[PDB]
Amino acid sequence: RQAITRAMADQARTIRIPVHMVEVINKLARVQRQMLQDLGREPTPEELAKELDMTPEKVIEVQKYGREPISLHTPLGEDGDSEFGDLIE
DNA sequence: GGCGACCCGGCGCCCGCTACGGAGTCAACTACGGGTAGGGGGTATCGGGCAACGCGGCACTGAACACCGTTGTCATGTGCCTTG
Repeated sequence: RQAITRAMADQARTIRIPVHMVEVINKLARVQRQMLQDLGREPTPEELAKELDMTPEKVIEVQKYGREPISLHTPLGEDGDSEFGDLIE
């Protein structure tokens, strides 16, 4: 499990995330999932911040850092021929 | 045992442009240890603002000469009157 999780942290995401940011983001994600499961509603950012014990600015920071790129070579969907990489200047 | 079908894969394409919708995603943890990165603290080095001098144009110094220009000046020449 150690080797597998190290590999997932260090080689899964297109934009590399440090291992301890990786555990921070997965911790906040799983606990937020628990918040949704308990309260049955999207938790407010301040409540999440206190649950994580960090301040809201770190919450927003890791939330924004925990994304993944979208591929240009995808159909635009407006038309089959068109692709996303041919619409951004 | 090369022919033979047939079989199968395997591939290759599948009119033109504009113009025309949106979007966005399920499964660890903590301990250490370093190294860097930032913070303020303090310090040597470079840059911007004022006083003394030098010029430079012209300007005054007119003073001292020069340039016409003027009415000073005049010993010396025409015109009338008196006498040979």
